[PDB]
Amino acid sequence: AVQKVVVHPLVLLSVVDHFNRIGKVGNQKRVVGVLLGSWQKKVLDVSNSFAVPFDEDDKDDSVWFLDHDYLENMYGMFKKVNARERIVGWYHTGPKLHKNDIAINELMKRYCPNSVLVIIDVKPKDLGLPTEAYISVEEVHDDGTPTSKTFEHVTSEIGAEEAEEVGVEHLLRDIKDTTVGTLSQRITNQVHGLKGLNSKLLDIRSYLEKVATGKLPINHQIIYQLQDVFNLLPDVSLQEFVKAFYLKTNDQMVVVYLASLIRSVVALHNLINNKIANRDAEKKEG
Amino acid sequence: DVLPPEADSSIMMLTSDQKPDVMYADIGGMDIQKQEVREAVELPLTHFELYKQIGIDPPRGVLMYGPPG
Amino acid sequence: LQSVGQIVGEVLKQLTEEKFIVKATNGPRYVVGCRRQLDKSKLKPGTRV
Amino acid sequence: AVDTAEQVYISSLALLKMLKHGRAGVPMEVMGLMLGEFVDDYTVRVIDVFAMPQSGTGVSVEAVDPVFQAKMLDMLKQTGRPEMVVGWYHSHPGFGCWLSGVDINTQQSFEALSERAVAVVVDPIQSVKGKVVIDAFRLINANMMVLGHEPRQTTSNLGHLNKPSIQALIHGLNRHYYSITINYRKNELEQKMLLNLHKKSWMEGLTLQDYSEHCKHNESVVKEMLELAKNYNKAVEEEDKMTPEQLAIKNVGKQDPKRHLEEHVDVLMTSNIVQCLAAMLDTVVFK
Repeated sequence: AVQKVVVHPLVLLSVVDHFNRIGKVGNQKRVVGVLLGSWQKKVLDVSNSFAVPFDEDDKDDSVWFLDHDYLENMYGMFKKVNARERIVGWYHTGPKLHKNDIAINELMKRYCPNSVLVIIDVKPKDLGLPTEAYISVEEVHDDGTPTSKTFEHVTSEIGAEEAEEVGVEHLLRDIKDTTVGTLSQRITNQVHGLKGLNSKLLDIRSYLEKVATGKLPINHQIIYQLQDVFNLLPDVSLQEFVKAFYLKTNDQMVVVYLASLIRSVVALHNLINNKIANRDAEKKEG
Repeated sequence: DVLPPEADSSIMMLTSDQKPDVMYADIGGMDIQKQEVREAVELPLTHFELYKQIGIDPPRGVLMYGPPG
Repeated sequence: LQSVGQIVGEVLKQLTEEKFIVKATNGPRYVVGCRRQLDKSKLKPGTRV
Repeated sequence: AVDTAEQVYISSLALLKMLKHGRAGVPMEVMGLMLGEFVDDYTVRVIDVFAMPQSGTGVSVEAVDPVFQAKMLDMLKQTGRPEMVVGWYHSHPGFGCWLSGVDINTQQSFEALSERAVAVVVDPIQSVKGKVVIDAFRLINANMMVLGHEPRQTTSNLGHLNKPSIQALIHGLNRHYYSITINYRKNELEQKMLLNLHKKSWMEGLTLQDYSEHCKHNESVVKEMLELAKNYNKAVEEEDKMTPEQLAIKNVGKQDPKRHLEEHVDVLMTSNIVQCLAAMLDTVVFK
């Protein structure tokens, strides 16, 4: 169905300022809007979006209000300026998914049979991506219901277009990477990976702590996946693995040795050239 | 700016509707000229090492002349 | 009376996604761009633009 | 009267919207209207912009079409946005920044409706990785010049920091309209949000690549290293057999190993070191 979704910075800025301008008026918690984008093969692209009047009550999670005519006429109005765009799904800025999401998704599945839900965090505090992508599906199991509606995650990333790229480059004057080389290849890849892995393990720790003491709704799929995780850890004490590891490392170090030798030779040549060329400049002054 | 190679006129004779499906079998009787053209054109393209080693300086081009037909 | 004509030329090849090289009816050859909505699958070398 | 210290403040969203809209319709001149407010008579703030439908088969569109504008204005209010229009904008692809002959008449309508509007011109194809080309103009009348007086009375020296281009002078400019300075307002929230581009997940930094293509790449690199090594001494020997005045021109058609080997060395060292270190820590992170 869907493999990857790509998000442009334009919709992010639109989400941010919509949240600001609607939350300044009063103490609302969640806001809703509709996205526009394009399809190609199994890859989805999001270009722009517009807001919509939405109301929800904190007293109960079964009462809420959206506007149909607003959405219809606003889509018709954006049609007259660019016909390539089309309705693809909706977004809500909630920190975490709510109970009513299934109902709203069913409500606006009429305009797009393959609606995709997107969650944007407006005040991130970590290095992770602010966007999360979900798609509805029907799940089946042993007993309880033949089918049940459930969300499933889809990989998301932030893309860029040429004009958008030059705009965001002009906007990001203060912050720019120091060097491109082993620096950006090391810190941006390895340390952040350790951070993310530790965070994930902490979250699963928290859920496991919630069980066998507290609420205790023992679920079995999580247990099956945990067994699969704990069974897949390799063993590094095997003799053959150690021998192969040593062989490959010894094979690899020779190349660095050779490159260092070449660099030393080039440095000596440069020193000779500079000294010879510069020693012949003092006598010209007389 | 510098530019990658570019041309005009006849381009490549791109082999789709360009191979003229005329075989060597349909030509009969001119084995002398056939051998001369082969030696002066095709062999230097493939077996250049023998040409360099014997030292015979392969020709740059050829000319054909004769009555029409 | 609110329209203008367009020059006529012949395409030769395309360097990248947005850059072509075209030759007018006369001599000079130019490195030019293309319209965004126009299809790019019909621009084989030798056609008239 | 008016002064030369007038300032205009453009947000980030408005800039990006207008840039994308201008780049989309490159071969013609698209147009739209802005919106914001006049907090005082020295600075004008614009907060949002929107494009408008155009009539094709041309490069200019008249701005008079009340239905669409009125509908957009009365519909944006339902979700915040109580602001009013402050001016219009259009894009010149690859030309520069000025006002054509019809543009004076076009902005005359906005001047009549409100005497303190402004016109914004953006160049979509002359900007790359910074230095976006955007200018802002206002019109003047010739009767006041007949009186031997000049507009834009000067009270300070912060209005003459940028010298205009020669092509702006070639067209009307100072004898028909005056340009005003521009500025971009930046806050911490949107700037912090925007720097997430090209960031990669924690998975991409722990994969250690295949151990079969790596040796192929090293083997490929070593051979060209060998050939450049063989070619180095030939150029080293003849470095001084010829007068140095033509030494630089001698390297105009053929490559030189000295410059062409350092990149090989650098990429090779970087790849080998990072590939070693990744496996080094991964051997103990997992079990």
